[PDB]
Amino acid sequence: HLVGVCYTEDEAKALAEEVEVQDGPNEDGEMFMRPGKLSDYFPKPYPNPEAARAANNGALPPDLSYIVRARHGGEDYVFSLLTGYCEPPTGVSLRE
Amino acid sequence: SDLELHPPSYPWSHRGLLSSLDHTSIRRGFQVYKQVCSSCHSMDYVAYRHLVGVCYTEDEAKALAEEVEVQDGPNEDGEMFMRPGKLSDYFPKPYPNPEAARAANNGALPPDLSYIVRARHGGEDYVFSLLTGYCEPPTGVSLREGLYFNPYFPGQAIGMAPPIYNEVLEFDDGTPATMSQVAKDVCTFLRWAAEPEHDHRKRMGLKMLLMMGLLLPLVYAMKRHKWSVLKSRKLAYRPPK
Amino acid sequence: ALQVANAIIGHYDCTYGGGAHLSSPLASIAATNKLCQSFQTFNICYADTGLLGAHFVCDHMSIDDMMFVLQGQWMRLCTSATESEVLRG
Amino acid sequence: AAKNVVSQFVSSMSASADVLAMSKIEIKLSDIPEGKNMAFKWRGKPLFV
Amino acid sequence: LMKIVNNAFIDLPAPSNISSWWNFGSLLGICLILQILTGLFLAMHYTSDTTTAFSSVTHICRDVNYGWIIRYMHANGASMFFICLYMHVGRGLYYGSYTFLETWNIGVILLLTVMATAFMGYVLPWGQMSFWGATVITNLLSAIPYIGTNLVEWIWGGFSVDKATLTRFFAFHFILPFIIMAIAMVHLLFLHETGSNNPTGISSDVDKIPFHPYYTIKDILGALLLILALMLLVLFAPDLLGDPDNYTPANPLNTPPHIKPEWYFLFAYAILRSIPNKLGGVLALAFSILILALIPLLHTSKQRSMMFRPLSQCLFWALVADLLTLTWIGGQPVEHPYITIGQLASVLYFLLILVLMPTAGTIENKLLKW
Amino acid sequence: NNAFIDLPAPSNISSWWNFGSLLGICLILQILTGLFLAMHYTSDTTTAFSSVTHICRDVNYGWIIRYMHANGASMFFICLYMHVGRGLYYGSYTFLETWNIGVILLLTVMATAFMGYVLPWGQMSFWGATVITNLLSAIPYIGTNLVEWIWGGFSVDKATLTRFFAFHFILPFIIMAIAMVHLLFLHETGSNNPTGISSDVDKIPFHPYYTIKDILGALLLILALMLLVLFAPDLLGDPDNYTPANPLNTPPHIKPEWYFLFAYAILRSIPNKLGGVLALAFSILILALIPLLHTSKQRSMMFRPLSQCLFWALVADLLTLTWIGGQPVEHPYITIGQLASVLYFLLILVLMPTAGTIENKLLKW
Amino acid sequence: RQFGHLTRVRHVITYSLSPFEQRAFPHYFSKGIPNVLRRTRACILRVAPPFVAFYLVYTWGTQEFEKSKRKNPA
Amino acid sequence: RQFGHLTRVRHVITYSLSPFEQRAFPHYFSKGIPNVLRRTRACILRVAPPFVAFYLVYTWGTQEFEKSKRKNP
Amino acid sequence: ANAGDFGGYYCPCHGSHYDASGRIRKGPAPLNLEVPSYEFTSDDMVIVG
Ligand code: HEC
Ligand code: HEM
Ligand code: HEM
Ligand code: HEM
Ligand code: HEM
Ligand SMILES: CCCCCCO[C@@H]1O[C@H](CO)[C@@H](O)[C@H](O)[C@H]1O
Repeated sequence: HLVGVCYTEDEAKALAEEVEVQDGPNEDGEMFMRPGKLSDYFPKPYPNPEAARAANNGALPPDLSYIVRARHGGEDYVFSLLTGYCEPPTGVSLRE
Repeated sequence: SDLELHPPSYPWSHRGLLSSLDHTSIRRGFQVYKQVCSSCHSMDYVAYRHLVGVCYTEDEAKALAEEVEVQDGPNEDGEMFMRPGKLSDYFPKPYPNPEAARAANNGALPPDLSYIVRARHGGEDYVFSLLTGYCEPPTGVSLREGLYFNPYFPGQAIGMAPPIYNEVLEFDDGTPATMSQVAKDVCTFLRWAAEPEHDHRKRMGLKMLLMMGLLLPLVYAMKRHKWSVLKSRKLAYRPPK
Repeated sequence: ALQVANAIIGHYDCTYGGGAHLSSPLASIAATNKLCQSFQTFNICYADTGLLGAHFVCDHMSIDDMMFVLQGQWMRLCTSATESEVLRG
Repeated sequence: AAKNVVSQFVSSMSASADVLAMSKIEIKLSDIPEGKNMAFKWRGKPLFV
Repeated sequence: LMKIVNNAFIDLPAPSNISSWWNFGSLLGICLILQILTGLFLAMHYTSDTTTAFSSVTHICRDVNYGWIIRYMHANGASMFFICLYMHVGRGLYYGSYTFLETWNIGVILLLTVMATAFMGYVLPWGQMSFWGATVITNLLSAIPYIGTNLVEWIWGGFSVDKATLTRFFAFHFILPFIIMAIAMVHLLFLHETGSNNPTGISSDVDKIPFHPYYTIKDILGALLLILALMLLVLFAPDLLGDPDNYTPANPLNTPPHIKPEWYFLFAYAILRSIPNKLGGVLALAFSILILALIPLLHTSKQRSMMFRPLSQCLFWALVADLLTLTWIGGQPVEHPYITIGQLASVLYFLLILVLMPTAGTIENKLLKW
Repeated sequence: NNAFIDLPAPSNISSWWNFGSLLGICLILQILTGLFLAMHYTSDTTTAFSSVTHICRDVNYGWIIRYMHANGASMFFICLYMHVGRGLYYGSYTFLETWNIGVILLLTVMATAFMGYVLPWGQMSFWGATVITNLLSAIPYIGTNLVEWIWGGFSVDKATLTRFFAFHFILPFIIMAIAMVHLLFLHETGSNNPTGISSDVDKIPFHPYYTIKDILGALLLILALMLLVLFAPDLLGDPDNYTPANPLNTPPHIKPEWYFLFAYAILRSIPNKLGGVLALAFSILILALIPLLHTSKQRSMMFRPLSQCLFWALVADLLTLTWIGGQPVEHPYITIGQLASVLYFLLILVLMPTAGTIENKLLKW
Repeated sequence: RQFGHLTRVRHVITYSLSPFEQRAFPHYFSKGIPNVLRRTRACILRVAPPFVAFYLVYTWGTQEFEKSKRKNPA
Repeated sequence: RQFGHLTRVRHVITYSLSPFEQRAFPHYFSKGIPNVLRRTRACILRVAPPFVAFYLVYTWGTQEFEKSKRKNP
Repeated sequence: ANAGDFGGYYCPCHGSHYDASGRIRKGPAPLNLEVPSYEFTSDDMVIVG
């Protein structure tokens, strides 16, 4: 999807190869790893949401493919959130 | 070779038009699949719950399901784990994928058996004949290692070694486990596996025949009643002259 | 009673002055819709039997309608004759 | 005949056999801190502990 | 609300003498409604993704309440549909009903649409026959010069039959029956302009009777017999008219060695198989069906029906026997002597229709001195 | 011909009469884009949402067909509401058969759009399927049974999604057949006109006068549709449906599609289950009562000042209810919505029939 | 096409009985069988031959096929 | 309903010009604007008020809502 | 959970407020949230169903 959008076909090809993805089964009935290719989707950081929540103190990082269309304010919201962290106001105490 | 040997017709007790399956035979047949065939053949469309009220009670089926461990998860740590089986679980697959199955069987693929009887011309007549028909290669025929001669298999060279023989298993009811008996029961079980609606469609078929035996002549009587006005009508031509 | 019933349905012919306003539904429909030239109910008696019915004269395209309304009227009298139409008869 | 036929069709729309296969659920209580409402998916719906 | 229900049924004038051969029109209407009703209910549980299509069908037959009866009623109903279609067409040819040109030609369109519809439905369970049937039949279009191959890939949504194919076929199979229903209503409207033909081929205006109650009760009796035939198949032999190979999931790497078409396509398959040329076989196939549109122009007899025509009757049954021969040949391997029997049967089919029957017609005219 | 070409039409029907043909076009548009989407959509809960993103990202022009279908549904409702409003204002409802079939058409389109919205299986899809089917649970004794029967289980799940695809697929064709019947009854009388007075003394042929006017109208409909598709495809949609369905969590600010907001406001205003469902049903079914509530000696509202004022009050009230439906169930919205809900039924059942009688009096008849 | 506008008929009388006054199956077997036999005989020579031919071609071809699949000592 | 069978009309004469002999936009602005203004004015008192009411209820309710969400309304 | 005027639950669909007992306190819901069958077993576990 990046080809002809923000990277050339070769650059995207090189980007895909920077990661390893699972494929298979091979003739022995087993799965194996290989360099990524253009048809591969971006690697997931966790196998499932449970593992994600576990890795993030119980919170679930949502998938980002549609985050801008899935939030009122879209990028105005996302930009504001990313650049808007600040100290809690006096009287507010957050759980760890 | 390209020569074909077709299977004869065995007098299965479920062969008749209004004949149901023998459920004690289904039950023993399941023991055969379980004890003998399941290590190489999957049966992906049958679950333990399907056995309830067919050949096992609900508790027996539960106990049967608990004899195996099945994968479940993720748990709260995002990991998969094993647990005893339950009624809703499908029969365990012997291999994760067809490639692995082939690897474990000299390259041959044991097909899934859920529909084997409906997926083969001759059905159980074919399967029974295949299981009980292994024999020595005839003179002039030499098979590669890994293959067995079986006159009923297309080409006569099959990748499956004779799977049953006398006493290959012991039945819960003490039935003598001769090769032919084991073959007959597993085939009955396979018929049920491929067609669980078997007994119900025949019971319905009986009701359909009886209802038609009643409705057809009655509607026909209604047809003749109305039509009698026309069938007995008389015409006369009286032109002026 | 059959004579009373027959008087309710009545008779009719194209020269009747009544028209659309005739009491008999058959005569009224017949006149407004021009279903027939004429009709008459009848009760022909014999010793132990007879013919109870009606006769009508109409255009070739009005027979089915005439029959429909005539029978509907017999049926209505069987199940729904009113005191007032019966007094009229 | 119509009664049977019609009811068989209507019946095909009711919960299929696989959907009816229910069981119990075990829940580890030491994982639910005081003040917390934990939600689990059970027998098709949310189960609050 | 009354009229056109209605004067279009209740007081519809009908010949006093139409026989049981005239029952197939209403039986086709019933087969269509049956397919639509069982079809919708199956569609409530069927999923068109290649990973789950075959599975969803077994789920219907194993776990959905009465799913098995609805499924086998749909499968066998398609067979009943064709039995009736062929009886209906045969009646028309024998009695000269084709002289009702509009009704007849719409009928030819109906036959083609039902064939296309049944084809696509068969692909849905994604078994072996489903997959290779999709492959072969769509490829008939590849015989079209210049764009043939492009048309095929466009239909497939790719370079081979795959997910895109199965998903659009579910959509096509879903809507086509309703289009067939609208076309059939037009079929009937044109028929109503003339009313029905009868076994004698002679105008029946001097002896009409109302459709109700005479044919309403006769049609009900016919409907009961259709249901008996259907249910004998569904309840006592649901797989008799089916193919064991479709109980095997689709395998794109292997075409079954004894692959053969659904029985109602066997005669046409035999004809195509008899010509050792790609385009030639495709044209012969197309023509084996489209020739029905030519029958009216080939009518030579001074009489409408074959009832009073001995020679034409003999040729008519030879045509039926020939179609039976082609059906048998279509089920046999492409080996000797079947290859020659099939070629002769294929030639005989076109010869009877294009030459022998028109000729019998003229000879009979001469024998009657007109 | 004579069903189109030489069809007699009033010389004075206005643009308000263009919505019937526009509804026909919305229906054709939905059917065409719908079939093409159905060629790539899969109804299994594991793949429904995915297949929709696949349509929008990889199917050639899949995105435009999809957003044309989504926004087409919105245009369908805009036109439906304009069409009904024209009918009430001009007394077109006196064509009883045509009108009542129209009411059936409105309910069927509503049911149809509801089921389509469930297909992408996003959050709104799932909770909409949950809530709306549950309306049936208000039916005494058997309500819950009806819901589980519709669902194919004890909760919205796979069985539900699969049958909804089938229902959504066929219903529009049924709507098309019902619409043809709608037109056939209309043809028995021909059209009403802004004056409410018979136009038999001044009829003109439908072609070329209204064929060209309908085409101009069709062009304006397409402009409105494409402004939405090409410049603001998500404006009339809900961000929450870009989130896959989650059976364990109902979004905190969940709200219905905009064209259902007025009815949702009415149901929400009543703190009783059966009462809310009855008010919802009645807010639509009351359309069937309009003919019986007509008291004016005149057919149209063109010459009726008081009736016109109450008509616009009803439109303003529906606008109020639409706004309230988009707000949280908090003060003072709870009370404004209750007043608006009461005002809705009061205008239709009491104030308008009364204005009709007063106007008659003022004209001395 | 409607009754009343089909065609012209003159001098034809038709006599009929109510279905309630008559039997629905008069001489069903006594006269029905003879009529079935007659109808069967009248058509057999036109219907049967082609099918007999099919039977002959069918049996001949099937046999010829089997024969060709065996014992070819060379 | 077909032309020829709609209703009875007597003594009415109608004069018309071919569309090719006349302008499609005669006095479009010179007479169109005055007519639009007239039509707009003739209806405004019947159409606008209810919407003004909506506006007032809308602004009042929205403000009342915000005010209620803070410490010192 | 933890929303509404009773620190119990708040249903966002049509504004039903429940308390921490799952009882309906305000809004259109007619009944208290269903209480399923369950039994506290060994450990710190509960089996529901
Ligand atoms: C593994 C050690 C096996 C056991 C145990 C049994 N079967 Fe098997 N079977 C096996 C293989 C690898 C194959 C493939 C053979 C080939 O050459 O393709 C088979 C095949 C079958 C078949 C299918 C035959 C066909 O027509 O294709 C059947 C019907 C069959 N096997 C049945 C079967 C039954 C019922 C068994 C338990 C009694 C059984 N097999 C055991 C491998 C193994
Ligand atoms: C979905 C398919 C079809 C339906 C539903 C259908 C239905 C009907 C009906 C209801 C009738 C009147 C009753 C009768 O005579 O049978 C009829 C008549 C007729 N049909 Fe069809 N038909 C179908 C297919 C065809 C085909 C494939 C042909 C021929 C190529 C055809 C040719 C005719 C003709 C010519 C008549 C006139 C019969 C006569 O009066 O002799 N039909 N059909
Ligand atoms: C002219 C009418 C129809 C014909 C001839 C027809 C024919 C077929 C055939 C031959 C099959 C394969 C059956 C098999 O599994 O062996 C099939 C499958 C299917 N058809 Fe139809 N069909 C018709 C109408 C419909 C309609 C209207 C729908 C749905 C709205 C439908 C839905 C399906 C479904 C879901 C399948 C897949 C499940 C199955 O294989 O049984 N069909 N159809
Ligand atoms: C799929 C939805 C619908 C379609 C396709 C449709 C189409 C039409 C068409 C083509 C016309 C003629 C043009 C016009 O005057 O607008 C018409 C007129 C009319 N429709 Fe509809 N309609 C639909 C829904 C409805 C609804 C929901 C109502 C009202 C509850 C309704 C009530 C009427 C009435 C009363 C007329 C006569 C209008 C007059 O002559 O003044 N329609 N409709
Ligand atoms: C009265 C006409 C119709 C209406 C009002 C309508 C409305 C809708 C609505 C509101 C959605 C949700 C759109 C979204 O946000 O994604 C939808 C989805 C869909 N509709 Fe329709 N629809 C109509 C006709 C049809 C027809 C005839 C088909 C197919 C034969 C169809 C196929 C689809 C499919 C497959 C989807 C799912 C993909 C998507 O969400 O875009 N629709 N429809
Ligand atoms: C009504 C009786 C017709 C003859 C039934 C035979 O039917 C045929 O059986 C074969 C297997 O033997 C199948 O492979 C084939 O598809 C099927 O059409």
